[PDB]
Amino acid sequence: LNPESTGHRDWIFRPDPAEDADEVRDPTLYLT
Amino acid sequence: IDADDYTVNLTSHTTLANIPSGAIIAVSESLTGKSVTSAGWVKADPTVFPEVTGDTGEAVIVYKHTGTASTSTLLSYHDSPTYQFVIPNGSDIRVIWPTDGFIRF
Amino acid sequence: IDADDYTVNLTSHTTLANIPSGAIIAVSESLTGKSVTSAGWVKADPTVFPEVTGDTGEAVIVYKHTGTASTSTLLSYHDSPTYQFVIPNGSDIRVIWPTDGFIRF
Repeated sequence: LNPESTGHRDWIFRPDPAEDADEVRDPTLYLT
Repeated sequence: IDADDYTVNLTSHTTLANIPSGAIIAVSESLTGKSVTSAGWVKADPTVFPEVTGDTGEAVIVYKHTGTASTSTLLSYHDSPTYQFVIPNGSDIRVIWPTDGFIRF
Repeated sequence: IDADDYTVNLTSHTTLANIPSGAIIAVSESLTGKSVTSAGWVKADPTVFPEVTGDTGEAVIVYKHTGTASTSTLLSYHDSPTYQFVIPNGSDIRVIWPTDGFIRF
């Protein structure tokens, strides 16, 4: 009925996306 | 920066021209001495704002500089409440970073 | 990538020369449709590894290909809670990225 269907099938691999927090630190002002 | 003009958005403000022309209490020269650690923390040595007049802005901004408002682009915004307690005396005012960094790439 | 041949360390590793050279079940052909968004997401079209044979594989790693393994910088590691592994068997392997982008900047 369908020769091509009797071959291999691809593995589908689905990664979760990569992200990390917006980590940041604040400068301090001084009067002089 | 004066927060009474810049409503705090960095989600759709992206170029220097988006910062209101009335918001710039002070501007300072290029950061003298810089490095990036293996941990991706950017570091720089201290900076000063000259002869500052005006008061009560409550925030600080850092940007990539091209000399022109359309192509200079924003890198961070800061809001620590110690910015409520500078009231410039017509004076030098000085920016001291945390020793270990202030932005991670 | 085979995860028994590579315990990942997101801090100490920097280049393709750090990956234990036997952990590499297959080598990515170069990415295409490489695009970006104002949120800082990178996107690309799905990648195929053709006719793969090897041991069970559990992760994907992305790096800047520069010919010399000692200067090809690592840029991500990926797995999933549910797409936990692949059994190579002479089939093609297709890595299908999340449609809305797969690395944040």
